[PDB]
Amino acid sequence: ATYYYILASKKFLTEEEPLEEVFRERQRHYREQGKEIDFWLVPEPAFLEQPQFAEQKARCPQPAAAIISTNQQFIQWLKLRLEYVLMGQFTSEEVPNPLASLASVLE
Repeated sequence: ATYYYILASKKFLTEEEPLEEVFRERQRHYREQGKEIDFWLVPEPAFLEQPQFAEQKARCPQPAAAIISTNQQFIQWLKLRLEYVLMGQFTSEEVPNPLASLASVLE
């Protein structure tokens, strides 16, 4: 499959543009429609360490987090709303575990 994503520092996603409610409202909407959740919060994304993402890893302040989704419009919407984030995409053949997180502590 193809995964679209926005990437930003956790600092930006906590002190300027928290996505907490965006996620919960969308999850509630999907539940009411009986739709399968296809968007996910991925802190310290494993994919960002792969060679093909070297440029974005250099540009994005760490620690970072990605919002990944198979719905491209949702990701484009996030970019329009947040602005100061990186955006991109990758396939299942390019990243073995698309949603893998390297986070080591629980919120």
